[PDB]
Amino acid sequence: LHKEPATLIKAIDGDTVKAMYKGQPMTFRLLLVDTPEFNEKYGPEASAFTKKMVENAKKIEVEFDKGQRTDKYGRGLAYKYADGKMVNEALVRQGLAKVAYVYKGNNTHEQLLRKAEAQAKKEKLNIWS
Ligand SMILES: Cc1cn([C@H]2C[C@H](OP(=O)(O)O)[C@@H](COP(=O)(O)O)O2)c(=O)[nH]c1=O
Ligand SMILES: [Ca+2]
Repeated sequence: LHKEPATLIKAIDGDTVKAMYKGQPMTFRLLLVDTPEFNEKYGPEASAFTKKMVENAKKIEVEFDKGQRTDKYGRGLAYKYADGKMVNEALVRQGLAKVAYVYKGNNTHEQLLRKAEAQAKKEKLNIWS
């Protein structure tokens, strides 16, 4: 996979971030994760975690997988990186997202994220507490 440039527009919630990509605004939905909705337990905590990560970064990048790049809502499906650190993985490692929506052909980083989830679960963090 390849990292491409994006510029933060707005963090939306734990797993969606609006960013300028090839000069157009796109809402990105993070691949292979599911954060709680803001109205749900750990929802505000996930939202804040992603918000801090992307806002504090000198740069953000998006990395598409091999399969679908857009979902049925027109959201970009990507791995998002904040100064080279993957947001998707960080959320899972902190127990603020479950590995989820793992579709064949768009699951390059599944094992990375499963390993993170196992570690979060062992530490009883957040959703696993
Ligand atoms: C992460 C992801 C979500 N989606 C779709 C499936 C779900 O459809 P449904 O809306 O019908 O439940 C929805 C979940 O996104 P959210 O967790 O943001 O609600 O987004 C994909 O199609 N591909 C993806 O890779
Ligand atoms: Ca969600």
